[PDB]
Amino acid sequence: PTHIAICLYYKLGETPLPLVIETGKDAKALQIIKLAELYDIPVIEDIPLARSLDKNIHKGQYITEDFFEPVAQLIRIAIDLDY
Amino acid sequence: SGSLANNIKKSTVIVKN
Repeated sequence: PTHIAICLYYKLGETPLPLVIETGKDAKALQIIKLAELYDIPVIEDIPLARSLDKNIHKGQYITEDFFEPVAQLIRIAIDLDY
Repeated sequence: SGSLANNIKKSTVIVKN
């Protein structure tokens, strides 16, 4: 509990892979979580995944192969199907 | 100013510890 928040973005025709578009630790993590509620962004607690993303995938970077399926699973849960 | 918020607004999912 160093607090960590990893913000993932995936859009077809833009994003060839899921992108880490923001990250935060400590106070910035808390702010990100507050912004996530304000904008109704799904937030998932997964401590090993969050720690591993934080170490490996920096802001502005695409995810790498070890993360493809764990992140896909989050996307399937979080996607707004728009109806 | 606002880039943080605009990135959160458009994002798909947040992973936290």
